[PDB]
Amino acid sequence: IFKFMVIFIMVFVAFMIGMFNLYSYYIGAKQNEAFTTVEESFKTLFWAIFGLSEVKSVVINYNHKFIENIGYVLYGVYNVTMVIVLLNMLIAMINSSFQ
Amino acid sequence: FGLSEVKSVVINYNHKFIENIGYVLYGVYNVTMVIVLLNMLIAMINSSFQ
Amino acid sequence: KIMRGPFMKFVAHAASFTIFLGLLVMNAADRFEGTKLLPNETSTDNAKQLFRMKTSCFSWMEMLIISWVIGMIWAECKEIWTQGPKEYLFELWNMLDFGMLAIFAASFIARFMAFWHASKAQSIIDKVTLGDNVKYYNLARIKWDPSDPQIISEGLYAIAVVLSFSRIAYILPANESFGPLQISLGRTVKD
Ligand SMILES: CCCCCCCCCCCC(=O)OC[C@@H](COP(=O)(O)OCC[N+](C)(C)C)OC(=O)CCCCCCCCC
Ligand SMILES: CC(C)CCC[C@@H](C)[C@H]1CC[C@H]2[C@@H]3CC=C4C[C@@H](OC(=O)CCC(=O)O)CC[C@]4(C)[C@H]3CC[C@]12C
Ligand SMILES: CC(C)CCC[C@@H](C)[C@H]1CC[C@H]2[C@@H]3CC=C4C[C@@H](OC(=O)CCC(=O)O)CC[C@]4(C)[C@H]3CC[C@]12C
Ligand SMILES: CC(C)CCC[C@@H](C)[C@H]1CC[C@H]2[C@@H]3CC=C4C[C@@H](OC(=O)CCC(=O)O)CC[C@]4(C)[C@H]3CC[C@]12C
Ligand SMILES: O=C([C@H]1COc2ccccc2O1)N1CCC2(C=Nc3ccc(Cl)cc32)CC1
Ligand SMILES: O=C([C@H]1COc2ccccc2O1)N1CCC2(C=Nc3ccc(Cl)cc32)CC1
Repeated sequence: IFKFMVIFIMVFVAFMIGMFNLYSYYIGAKQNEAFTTVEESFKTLFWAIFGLSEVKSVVINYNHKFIENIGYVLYGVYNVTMVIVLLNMLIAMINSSFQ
Repeated sequence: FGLSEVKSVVINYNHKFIENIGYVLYGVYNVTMVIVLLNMLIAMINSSFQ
Repeated sequence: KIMRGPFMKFVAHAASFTIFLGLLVMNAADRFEGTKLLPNETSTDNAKQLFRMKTSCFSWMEMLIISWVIGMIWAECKEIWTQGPKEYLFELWNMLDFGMLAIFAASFIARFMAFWHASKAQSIIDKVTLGDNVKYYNLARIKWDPSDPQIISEGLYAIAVVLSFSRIAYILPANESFGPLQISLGRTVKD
């Protein structure tokens, strides 16, 4: 478990820096305050694991749908990647007990 | 991921035929996706026990 | 004689990748706790230049990032012709590496042409109502076009920053604890 937490931290830090670099210039022009600082990006992507981060945390108010669609794609890829790392941690924990 | 609410499928009129079709289709979609995920897990287990 | 051994070459490459990731972290260091530049306001800090010159000028950290990615494209293009487009394109992580480098290159290409348009508009007109050729400058974030060449750069830069963390898999199978874990991930990725 403590070896897959490193992979979790790597994917988390990568997507945190990416979405903070994407959404930092829209701090007052979003629906909520997510991804506008490092603290808000942290508490969005952490509670997205347990389903406590809403999907409207990624939309903006302007007509820049380029950056909004980048945010949708990045957030979906983050969720699928986290589910895949969890499903591999489960198989590693099974193999570590069948020995 | 559970980020789509269940009231995304209801309408305002009294056409409950189409609304009940939508409920049944959305429930069947959710159960089918859970079944495909549970089969992907078993395939990933079998691909590692070899 | 020590610095040309294989293990010290591996340590030097890992250190250069660590410097690149630290540069990608510390590039956005003025906005960690708040931007202090609202999308409605505008700041020039010189009272002669327009607003689109402050937002398009390359910093020294961006110049270092451009230097690192130019070195990466050079070290990849040196190796694609050594193996040909048969051993290179067959591996599917070379697709991810070439995609990350291409998205970085497209981001810097879009930022350069945005800066070129801004510098041309500031050069041809070096507080009254400006004419209808440089009036789409000195404007806030609301009144940009949806296809502005700076928001294309800012959109591709985030994807490239996410994808650049995938190069940990090139230095990770050298470890006795995270090598078999990567082997197990690659075993289960096919299903
Ligand atoms: C519409 C749906 C959208 C789908 C998107 C989901 C993305 C799926 C990601 C799967 C990653 C994986 O299993 O990769 C397996 C192994 C490589 O195996 P091998 O086949 O051994 O590859 C060998 C690679 N090589 C050693 C040759 C360089 O990956 C790793 O090594 C993980 C790296 C650790 C941290 C990386 C952070 C990533 C942040 C984005
Ligand atoms: C190494 C490999 C695996 C890279 C995989 C590709 C994707 C991760 C990237 C590269 C191309 C990108 C796309 C390029 C073009 C479009 C269309 C664009 O649509 C609009 O701009 C809306 C209209 C407007 O207001 O301009 C939004 C971003 C988007 C979806 C991008 C989404 C993310 C993409 C798919
Ligand atoms: C190949 C096999 C597996 C097909 C399986 C059958 C179902 C997928 C379909 C066929 C019959 C359908 C039903 C036919 C009749 C009804 C009642 C109807 O109720 C109303 O109209 C409310 C009152 C009104 O306002 O009229 C709504 C649709 C519903 C539930 C349908 C739901 C979906 C059903 C079950
Ligand atoms: C929070 C995350 C994003 C960390 C940020 C990136 C780096 C600071 C980390 C990630 C990957 C790490 C590397 C993973 C593997 C190794 C191998 C290790 O050497 C060996 O195990 C082999 C020695 C032998 O041959 O006997 C030296 C450290 C090093 C390079 C690590 C150095 C620090 C790195 C670059
Ligand atoms: O939700 C998403 C993301 C979620 O994460 C993803 C992860 C991997 C692949 C796809 C993903 O889609 N989007 C993006 C695409 C979107 C934007 N405009 C259109 C137009 C037509 C269609 Cl058919 C779709 C769209 C809708 C919202
Ligand atoms: O939520 C659903 C769906 C969800 O997906 C399904 C998937 C497979 C099978 C059943 C499913 O029910 N419905 C449909 C049925 C409904 C409409 N009118 C009545 C009256 C009495 C009862 Cl007892 C039930 C109902 C309630 C809402």
